[PDB]
Parts: sequence; C-alpha cells; structure tokens
Amino acid sequence: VETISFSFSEFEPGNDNLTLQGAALITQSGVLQLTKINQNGMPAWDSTGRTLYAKPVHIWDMTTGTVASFETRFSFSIEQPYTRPLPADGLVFFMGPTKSKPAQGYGYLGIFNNSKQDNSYQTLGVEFDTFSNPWDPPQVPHIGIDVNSIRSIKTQPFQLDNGQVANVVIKYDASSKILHAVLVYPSSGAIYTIAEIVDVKQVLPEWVDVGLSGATGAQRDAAETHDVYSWSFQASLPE
Amino acid sequence: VETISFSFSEFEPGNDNLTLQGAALITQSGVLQLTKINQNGMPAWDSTGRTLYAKPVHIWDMTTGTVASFETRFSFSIEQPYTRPLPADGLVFFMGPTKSKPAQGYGYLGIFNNSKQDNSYQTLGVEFDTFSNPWDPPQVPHIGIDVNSIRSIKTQPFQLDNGQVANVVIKYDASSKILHAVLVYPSSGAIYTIAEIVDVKQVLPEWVDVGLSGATGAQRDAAETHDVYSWSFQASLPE
Ligand SMILES: *[C@@H]1O[C@H](CO)[C@@H](O[C@@H]2O[C@H](CO)[C@@H](O[C@@H]3O[C@H](CO[C@H]4O[C@H](CO)[C@@H](O)[C@H](O)[C@@H]4O)[C@@H](O)[C@H](O[C@H]4O[C@H](CO)[C@@H](O)[C@H](O)[C@@H]4O)[C@@H]3O[C@@H]3OC[C@@H](O)[C@H](O)[C@H]3O)[C@H](O)[C@H]2NC(C)=O)[C@H](O[C@@H]2O[C@@H](C)[C@@H](O)[C@@H](O)[C@@H]2O)[C@H]1NC(C)=O
Ligand SMILES: *[C@@H]1O[C@H](CO)[C@@H](O[C@@H]2O[C@H](CO)[C@@H](O[C@@H]3O[C@H](CO[C@H]4O[C@H](CO)[C@@H](O)[C@H](O)[C@@H]4O)[C@@H](O)[C@H](O[C@H]4O[C@H](CO)[C@@H](O)[C@H](O)[C@@H]4O)[C@@H]3O[C@@H]3OC[C@@H](O)[C@H](O)[C@H]3O)[C@H](O)[C@H]2NC(C)=O)[C@H](O[C@@H]2O[C@@H](C)[C@@H](O)[C@@H](O)[C@@H]2O)[C@H]1NC(C)=O
Ligand SMILES: OC[C@H]1O[C@@H](O[C@H]2[C@H](O)[C@@H](O)[C@H](O)O[C@@H]2CO)[C@H](O)[C@@H](O)[C@H]1O
Ligand SMILES: OC[C@H]1O[C@@H](O[C@H]2[C@H](O)[C@@H](O)[C@H](O)O[C@@H]2CO)[C@H](O)[C@@H](O)[C@H]1O
Ligand SMILES: [Ca+2]
Ligand SMILES: [Ca+2]
Ligand SMILES: [Mn+2]
Ligand SMILES: [Mn+2]
Repeated sequence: VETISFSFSEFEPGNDNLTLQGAALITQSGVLQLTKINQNGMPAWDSTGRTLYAKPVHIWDMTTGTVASFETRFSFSIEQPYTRPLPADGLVFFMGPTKSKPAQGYGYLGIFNNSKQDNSYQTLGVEFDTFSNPWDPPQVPHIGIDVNSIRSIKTQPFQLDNGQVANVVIKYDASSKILHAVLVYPSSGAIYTIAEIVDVKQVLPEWVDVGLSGATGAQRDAAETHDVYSWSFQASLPE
Repeated sequence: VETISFSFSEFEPGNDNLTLQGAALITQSGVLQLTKINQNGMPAWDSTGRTLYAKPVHIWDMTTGTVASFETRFSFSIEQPYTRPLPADGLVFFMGPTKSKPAQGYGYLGIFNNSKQDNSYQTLGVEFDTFSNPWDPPQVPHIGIDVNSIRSIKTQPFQLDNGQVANVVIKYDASSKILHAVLVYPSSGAIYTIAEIVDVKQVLPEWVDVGLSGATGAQRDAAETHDVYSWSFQASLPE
C-alpha cells in the first residue's frame, strides 16, 4: 500500500514542503493568505494565489487499476469588508496534473481557463464560491464539486459567517467512488454536507499535485480574504 | 411533489405528533429519554425505547418509480457512568414498515430480531453503536449504515465525548443514491463523516415510519443514557 500524508497545524514561513504561487504568502503569525492583503489591511482585488504540496500523490495505478482513497481537512476564513461591489471570487481545494502553474483567476479560481467541460483539464476540485458567474447557480456562497469544469456537477449553498473560521472535511472512498464534503462553522454551529459519485480514473492522471487556490474579483474592491489556518491530507493506494 | 416535514427544537410532554414505545419518555425539561433513567439518576440496563413520527412518509412510488430525497437532523448525548461492565448498546435513526412495534433490544437496538441480512426487515438505519457484538468491528463507538441487517454495510468509528451533545445530519440524494451522514461534537470540534450508496427502492416499502430507537445492555449496569434534544425531518417525493 502506497501511503502519503502531511499535517500543518499552522504554517511556517520559509517551509520547503509547500509551493507558493501567485499572491500566496505565509505570514509571521502562521497564516496562509491565498490572496493579497494591502498595506491598509484590506483585501486586494485582481489577485490569485495557490499553494501546492511539494510532493506528487499517487492517486491511481493504470497497471493494477487500483485507486486511492483519501481525506483532507482544512480551516479557512473569508472576510467581506464592503457592501458594494459584490465580493469575489472564492477558494478551492484541487487535484490535477503535476508541475502546474496558475491558470485564469477571477471566476475560474486559478485552475481553469474557460467555462468548458474539457477532459484535458484533468482536474477535480471542491470550491467555496462567493460570486455568482453566468455558469453558477444564483445562490452564493456555495460549495461545488468541479470535474474538468468550473460548472459544478453538484452544488450546495451555504451562509457565510463573515470572518469566522470554517472547518472542512473532504473524503473520497475509492470502493464506492463517493466524494463527500462537509463544512462546519463552530461559531454558529452550522453544518453543510455535499456528496457525489466521482470515478477519479476517468478524470485524473495517475500522479497529481494537491493544492489550494484563491482569487479576488475583476473590478475595484470586488474582493475578500482567503485565509487558511491549517491543512492535512492523507492518501492510501491499495498497491 | 409530495413533501413532508417536521421540526422539534425541544420535546413537549403530551405531544400527539410522536409515538412513544417501550421505555421512551419526554421529560418536563423537554428532553426525549429513549432509555430508562432510574430514581437515583443512573441509566437502567435491559431497557429499550423508541419514538416514531405519527405520520407515515411516502418514500417512493412504484407506479412512477420515483424516490424521495430526504434529510434529518438531531442532537443527542450519551453518558457512560461506569468503568465496568462495558456500556451498551447504542441508539439508531431508522425507516421501516408502518405500524411497527419494538423488536429485540440489546445489540439489535430495538429494530432487528437477529443478526441475519433479511429482506423482510425492509429497514434502513444509521446507528451509533456503543457495544462491540460478534457481528461488529472491534472499535466502539461507531457510526454504521444498516440495510436489512444489524451487520452494517459500512462503519465509521468515533470517539465519544462523554455527556456532551453531538449534532447529526443525515442526507439522502435520490438521484445519486448516496446516503451521507455527519456527526459533529461542538464541544471538541470533532467531525466524522460516512457515506454509502443505498437504493431505497430495493430496501424500503413505499410508505415508511421514521423514528429513533435506543437500548441498554443485557447484564446489570451495562448501560448509558440515550437522550435526544431536538429532531427535524424533511422529505420530497418528485411526484
Ligand atoms: C518537510 O520538510 C522537511 C525538510 O525538507 C522534510 O524532511 C526531510 O525529509 C527528507 C526525505 O525526503 C530527508 O532526506 C533524507 O536525508 C537523509 C540525511 O538527513 C538525515 O540524516 C542525517 C544524518 O545522516 C541527519 O543529520 C539529518 O538531520 C536527517 O536525519 C539522507 O540520508 C537521505 O538520503 C538517502 O535517500 C535519498 C532518497 O532515496 C537518496 O537520494 C540518498 O542517496 C540516500 O539514499 C535523504 O536525503 C535527501 O535525499 C534526496 C535529496 O534530494 C535531498 O536533498 C536529501 O536531503 C531529510 O533528512 C528530512 N529533513 C530533516 C531535517 O529531517 C519533511 O519530510 C518528512 O519528514 C522526513 C523526516 C521524512 O519522514 C519524509 O518522508 C517526510 O515526508 C517535510 N514534511 C512533509 C510532510 O513533507
Ligand atoms: C402536531 O400536532 C398538531 C395537533 O394535532 C397538528 O395540528 C393539527 O393538524 C391537523 C391536520 O392533520 C389539523 O386538522 C384539521 O383541523 C381542522 C379544524 O381545526 C382547525 O380549524 C378550526 C376552525 O375550523 C380551529 O378552531 C382549529 O384551531 C384549527 O385551525 C379541520 O377542519 C380539518 O378537517 C378537514 O380535513 C380533514 C382531513 O382531510 C377531514 O377529515 C375533514 O372532513 C375536513 O375536511 C382537520 O381536522 C382533522 O381531520 C382529521 C381528523 O382525524 C382530526 O381529528 C381532525 O382534527 C388540526 O387543525 C391541527 N391542530 C391545530 C390545533 O392546529 C400538527 O400538524 C401540523 O400543523 C397543522 C396546522 C397542519 O399544517 C398539518 O398539516 C401539520 O402537520 C402536528 N405537527 C406536526 C409537525 O406533525
Ligand atoms: O465584479 C467581480 C466579478 O467580475 C467579473 O468580471 C467582470 C468585471 O467585474 C467587470 O468590470 C467587467 O466589465 O466585466 C467582467 C465580465 O463580467 C468576473 O467574471 C467575476 O468572476 C468577478 O470577478
Ligand atoms: O453486557 C452488555 C452486552 O450483553 C450482551 O449479552 C450477554 C450478556 O451481557 C451476558 O450476561 C450473557 O451471559 O450473555 C449475553 C450474550 O452475549 C449483549 O448481546 C450485548 O448487546 C450487550 O447488551
Ligand atoms: Ca463563481
Ligand atoms: Ca453493537
Ligand atoms: Mn460555482
Ligand atoms: Mn454496529
């Protein structure tokens, strides 16, 4: 059995186990700020940042046909300081091709280049979408399961607890092919759940990079924070 | 669309919307005690109690072949006062044939008569099992998805926060046939998730009674409390 795991109770600046891209930055206080925060302490618009674990993960094996079960947990907070314009764009946990660089920002969240469902993307993502694009349901924010497209195959709206820490648990059972995600706000006690069948062998390459990506809007002040406090991951390939 | 829903933020003694069976009782403080609590305030062993919503639920239609999606949420607390003997047996949320009466207690949790996987049971349940019977995994307590048998098709162990309130969310998406359950302990912040594919048309009758059942052990002091603080349910039959 091939197993890989990591656990960051907090982030340390200078750590070489994480690949920071775009605006991503680790503060001295141990927080991972996916998108830029100005000198005045306000979140900057037109910003995209990602963080990928420095080691590729063996998600499935073509020879044996076996696929890994995995689980990831993380805590984040989104703060929307302005009433207008509407805040944007959200953050996302994703798995895709190794050695990747940031894609389009804004509504594409740094992982897609358009709104097509293209198999060449080879990307699986669980989004926490704060802005309603034309391909999105009307309700925002919403959790979404993205399979080779920004147009989620399943969506679940949730109420944002402004500036409060949300706990996330995403689990994938290879046997049943069920990807189940949970969002909990300890502050309000709110619990949200979403699940859908996803056969990763049809989506992802055998080896993938796992990461988090965030993006702010396309116009002045259409922004919010995308701060991550901790992140752990574990995967087991029965092989 | 046939829709049914109910929400009990607390329980009122005398309410005629709930059918209490066995030891089940609603206290003046608004708590539903599934199993018996003695005069000395300790939980009694050899006790079984259930509570069923007074109206049957239309879960699926044979004619159109459509099946309902549903969601239930509830809060409970289990208190284990003794180090020995081991506490037992647990509680369970279930759906089964209408007009049913309590079955075998103990490890059968009041909903099964043996440990066979019998289609005539026509019962679907999500258990919170505190005692390890020969048909159970070694780890207790554990969440379990029961389909026509006390021998769960899927199990998820969890750590009991003695006497603390646990929040539960169980959701079923008829389209994907995914039954997903979540347990959260606000006290410790612990989150547990379990999911499995279940086609209810193969298990349940078209109309079912929904309820909660609890049971204490087969020997002196093999007991614990099974208190429920709130319970809501909603179901929608696209028809
Ligand atoms: C977070 O970042 C940490 C720092 O980068 C990670 O820890 C490093 O993990 C490396 C494993 O990839 C590990 O590398 C090995 O280092 C050996 C020498 O250092 C040890 O021994 C010294 C005395 O001999 C001692 O002074 C040190 O303090 C260490 O105890 C070295 O012998 C190994 O080389 C062998 O294996 C490689 C690979 O097959 C061969 O190339 C080599 O010929 C030899 O056979 C190995 O060296 C690394 O090899 C690859 C090369 O490119 C690297 O430059 C070279 O360093 C390294 O020791 C530790 N660093 C420390 C300070 O402990 C950490 O990884 C996790 O934790 C480690 C301990 C290990 O369990 C990993 O599997 C974990 O992933 C990162 N954490 C996470 C979650 O990613
Ligand atoms: C929790 O328990 C509550 C108390 O039992 C539930 O509320 C009851 O819900 C009953 C619906 O099943 C409802 O029954 C109807 O009562 C009508 C008369 O009472 C009303 O109007 C009076 C003045 O006319 C007024 O004084 C009262 O305060 C009420 O406002 C009556 O007209 C209805 O009869 C018609 O429909 C039935 C069914 O087709 C026919 O049989 C009948 O011929 C007529 O056409 C109906 O009466 C009930 O009919 C069935 C019979 O066996 C019953 O004995 C008879 O009562 C009842 O009024 C309320 N009670 C109160 C105090 O409001 C509650 O149900 C939920 O809430 C209600 C309001 C409704 O929305 C339900 O659909 C909900 O489920 C329970 N809550 C839950 C979550 O289960
Ligand atoms: O406002 C945030 C929102 O912007 C969308 O892009 C807009 C842009 O804001 C507007 O100034 C320009 O005229 O039209 C663009 C196209 O709609 C992004 O698409 C959306 O993701 C958010 O970033
Ligand atoms: O001890 C709680 C546990 O009892 C099991 O039943 C036992 C019983 O406790 C013991 O006194 C008797 O001799 O044998 C019984 C069969 O194992 C129940 O099966 C279990 O569910 C718990 O209730
Ligand atoms: Ca969007
Ligand atoms: Ca048991
Ligand atoms: Mn979206
Ligand atoms: Mn069990």
